[PDB]
Amino acid sequence: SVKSEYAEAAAVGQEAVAVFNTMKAAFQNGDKEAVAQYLARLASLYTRHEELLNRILEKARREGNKEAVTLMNEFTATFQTGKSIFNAMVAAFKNGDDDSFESYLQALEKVTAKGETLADQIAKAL
Ligand SMILES: NS(=O)(=O)c1ccccc1F
Repeated sequence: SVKSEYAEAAAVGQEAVAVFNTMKAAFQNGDKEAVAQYLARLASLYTRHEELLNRILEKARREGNKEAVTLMNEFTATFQTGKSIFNAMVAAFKNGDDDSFESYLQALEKVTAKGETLADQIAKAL
């Protein structure tokens, strides 16, 4: 069901949370080789999550589930904010700009924490 597809998407999201926190520890410790690998892993995870969320939204649309569509439109918009900040973080790593990297890292945490009440709302709506 669309609900079980959302649970699969939620787990992929939690995997990115786990890798992100590991990455943050590596950055603080100066282990740039580790950071590079974690950023690659995160890119692949976010790409997967993005695709799953799109399939969930498209299915809710085909089902006529208006409330779930509303919530998923809001959630996918916030996802794109996180993606843009993530991409900027990757660029800051490439460029050696640790000040920008720290900034983007905190921003991405706050955007992610904010979007969590909506994430739980969607589960209940599908
Ligand atoms: N989980 S999020 O903040 O919407 C997000 C989406 C895509 C990339 C990085 C991110 F942080």
